[PDB]
Amino acid sequence: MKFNPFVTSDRSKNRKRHFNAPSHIRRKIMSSPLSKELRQKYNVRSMPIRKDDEVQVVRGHYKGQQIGKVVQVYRKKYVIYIERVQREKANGTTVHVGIHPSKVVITRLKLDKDRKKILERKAKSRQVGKEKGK
Amino acid sequence: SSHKTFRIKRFLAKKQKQNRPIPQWIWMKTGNKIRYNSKRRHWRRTKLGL
Amino acid sequence: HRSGQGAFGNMCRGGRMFAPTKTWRRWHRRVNTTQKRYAICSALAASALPALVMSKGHRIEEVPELPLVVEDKVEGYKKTKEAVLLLKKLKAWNDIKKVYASQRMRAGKGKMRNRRRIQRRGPCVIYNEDNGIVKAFRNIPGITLLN
Amino acid sequence: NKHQIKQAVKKLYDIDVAKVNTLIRPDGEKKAYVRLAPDYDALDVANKIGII
Amino acid sequence: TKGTSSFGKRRNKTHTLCRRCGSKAYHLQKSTCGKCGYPAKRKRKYNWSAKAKRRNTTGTGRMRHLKIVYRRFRHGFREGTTPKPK
Amino acid sequence: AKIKARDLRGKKKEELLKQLDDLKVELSQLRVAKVTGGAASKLSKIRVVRKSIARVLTVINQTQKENLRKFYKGKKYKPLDLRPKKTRAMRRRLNKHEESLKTKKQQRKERLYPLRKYAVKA
RNA sequence: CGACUCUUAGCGGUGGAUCACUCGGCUCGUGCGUCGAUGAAGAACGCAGCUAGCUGCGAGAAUUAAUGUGAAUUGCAGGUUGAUCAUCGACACUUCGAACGCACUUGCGGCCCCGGGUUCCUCCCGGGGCUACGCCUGUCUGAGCGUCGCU
RNA sequence: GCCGCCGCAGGUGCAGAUCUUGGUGGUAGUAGCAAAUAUUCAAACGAGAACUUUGAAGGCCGAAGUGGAGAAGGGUUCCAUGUGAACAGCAGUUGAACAUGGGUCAGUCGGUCCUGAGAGAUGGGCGAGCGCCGUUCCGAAGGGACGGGCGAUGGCCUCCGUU
RNA sequence: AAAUACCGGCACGAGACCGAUAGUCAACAAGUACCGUAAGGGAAAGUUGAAAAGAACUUUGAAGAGAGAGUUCAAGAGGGCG
RNA sequence: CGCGACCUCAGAUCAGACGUGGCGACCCGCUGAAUUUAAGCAUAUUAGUCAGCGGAGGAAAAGAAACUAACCAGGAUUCCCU
Repeated sequence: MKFNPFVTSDRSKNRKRHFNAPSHIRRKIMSSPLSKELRQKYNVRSMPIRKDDEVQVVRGHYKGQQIGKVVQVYRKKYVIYIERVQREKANGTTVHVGIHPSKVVITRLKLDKDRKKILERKAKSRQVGKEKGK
Repeated sequence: SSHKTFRIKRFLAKKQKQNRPIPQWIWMKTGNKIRYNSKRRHWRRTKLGL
Repeated sequence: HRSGQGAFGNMCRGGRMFAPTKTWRRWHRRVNTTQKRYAICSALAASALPALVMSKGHRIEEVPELPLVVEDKVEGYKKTKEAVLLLKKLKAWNDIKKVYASQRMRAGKGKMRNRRRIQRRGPCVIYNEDNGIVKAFRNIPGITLLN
Repeated sequence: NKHQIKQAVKKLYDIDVAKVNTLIRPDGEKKAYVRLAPDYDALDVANKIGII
Repeated sequence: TKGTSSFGKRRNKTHTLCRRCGSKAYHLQKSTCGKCGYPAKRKRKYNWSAKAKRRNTTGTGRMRHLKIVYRRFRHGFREGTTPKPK
Repeated sequence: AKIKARDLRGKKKEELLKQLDDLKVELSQLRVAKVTGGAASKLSKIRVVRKSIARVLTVINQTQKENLRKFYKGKKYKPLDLRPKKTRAMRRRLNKHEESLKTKKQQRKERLYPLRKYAVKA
């Protein structure tokens, strides 16, 4: 159970905290998992998706083994666009099609100065919590 | 009237500025709702008071 | 639109209901000290006759015995993996396993007022000093602890 | 004012004025007609600023 | 003659814009407002019409000094200081 | 050359106003364009140049109003802009002093009769 | 034979019940308990590249700084030395309104000091600062065949 | 998304109340588009002419006008470029509709500036109270001037505004 | 000072309640469209789909209206569309 | 006639500080109905309630007795049970 009586177990509010939200904490409701050799490496499991991260789809018509690549993150609509994940519209000219990022998996991280800062903080609270209770 | 106050002229000027139809890129957006406008005023039917 | 057009009347569109509801209804009741007392001895003796406990569905056909008792080393278990292994020893896991099945969606408005997933009652456990026993069971559905 | 306006057309394009008539439109802004001097020229200064 | 012939003798106004409530209801000959009594030092309002008061109280308009008292309140009316630099 | 406001602060008081009055002519031609003819590189630029000025007008004041409130820092009377200010009926409250005060008799009654510490036994 | 008249069924019209969904109400509880001459609540007019309404904001006008967040906003075009987003502590807020020079026609004044006609030289066109009632503490100028005083 | 068995709980069963709200019939392609004399022939724009546009005929208003210009009141309806959905009780090429784009310049023509019947502050007085009565009536209600004189400005304190 | 009161305000947590003729007048540009000289009076109005993939090309027509192509699991879901 | 002290009373854009107005759900001070009950109705009832006017606060107001008693005496004020 949630015990703390300043948190709600209420449908209607929860969806109104979700569907009237901001353009900043929408970076980590749209986060997505690392692959099976970036769980083994950094000590980081999920992560916020970004601009030039590489990715597989895993669910829908468009799944399978192709490491494509993200072109844009359309926060206002809870969905990313990916390189060759696209389709042909009624005048010939192809569109993009969007994928929510539960249904995706990262395959190359954009590694900046400030991105490595979320990677090496999350390899402390996983490792104090593991060490303190073992 | 042709003669007027500075004040009343200013009043009738706010209203023209208003009464003219929507620009339709306002219903090309994301989540939008507005079909057209029904606040549009026409001088033979309704009257402004004043 | 609204004009010359029905106003107060349990018949009217808009317009009051018949005998509006009041907070100062009698929401509670009381009982004697010795009928809330009379009715525990009754709920205790019928949870023994073992032909009664079956008819509350429970999954007892393999339970060693009785009204079941245990050494005082169950009061201090904080782990559920100890308390699950423990529930399989005494041969009553099958009642939890009836509880895992029993989980489902409900019928009705119930839903839109957040009483959504419903499910069965299981075994329930009675103890003298909570030394950790609440932590070890409290995640396994269907279990009440009870001092 | 008229008096105010007449120095603002004077002290930014450099140019001396004859007279500055005004009125106020049904949309509600002030529109000043600015006569100019004979030694000065009107199509010529108009190019400098951009209105052609 | 009482009806519709005399409805055609109209070319004049009793009221106009008040300049406080702003409400076309300021009676020229008598010179106070019908809604607020403008010359009067306080307001007009009343306890026999309540749907009258709740067109028009502190929630209604902008609140433009007030909506930032409430916000300024809850830490401890902090004045003068500024947050630590970089 | 984007005007980043950190490095507009140390410079000298006058030198700004030259730079203010070039963003008031690096604008003015953008309301002739829009009116005459086209050009989005003219049209969207408008809304930088607004900001670029309101960046300059703020620095100017910040620092000036600073000058004053350090040119009245110890003084007893001082202008109405530059005083203690939060809430009206908080202004009128009594002072830190006027709520300390002890008369000699209460200084004397609290002297001999302050409150003890003790414990009953069982 | 045929039209028409009535019944029933199939498929179509017309209409928006019923069912299923819900970022909205209703009721109970807890906690704090903050408006104003330093210009409130309320009004009015203004502010977007494309923009009328709700929103948010004031000639610094969908906002400026700073602290935090760390790569958007998006309906189309154009534009990492910190985008966009929350925090709000430094800066700023048209005209009315208890509303304050006099008056409600957006009309007539008085007092000083500043830049221009200047070479204060009044009048002239601009820019700034004071010009409401009531009342308390004390300071200045005074009135009284009120009560006394000494030449 | 839902239902049976044992128990609980209630804003729990419609033909009707000239009952409430919404929708649809017969009557019915029926009543009807009748007040103030009147039209017709040719062309040219067009996918469409009894009605719009030009030209010719015959007519009415008849200067107490179906003529020319204003004040209240309306608030852009003024003017050109288009459109043919809806509206303008047959029709539209038309329109005071719709959509886009223009249009109201003053010392000498008004308001301001003075009073009229009348509206109304202060002194006073009435009042539990917001407030009311009263307007010359129980008020120390004039803040200005040409000169006489003391001592201070400005431009050669010469001569005068300025205290 | 405390033990008391709190259908206005600022934040919060629940419900053997109501579910769009209900529930607040207000689920939506509501104290908004509109009416009254003025005091005041005051509505109606939720739902394509998983995604716009919102039907290129042809053909009759002056135009709305159509015939065939086509997207979708479906148009027997075609922009007031369960 | 002058000079000086007091008392009672003018005027200032004199130096520095205060009041007005708002919201009003709970609190304090005033003023104050009739429908309706009596099977009619005038006293009674509604009710010191509705509407009116005034002043506040985070609570207000009350408050350490010109107090209850009739006892083998309780010992400011508010609040619940009785």
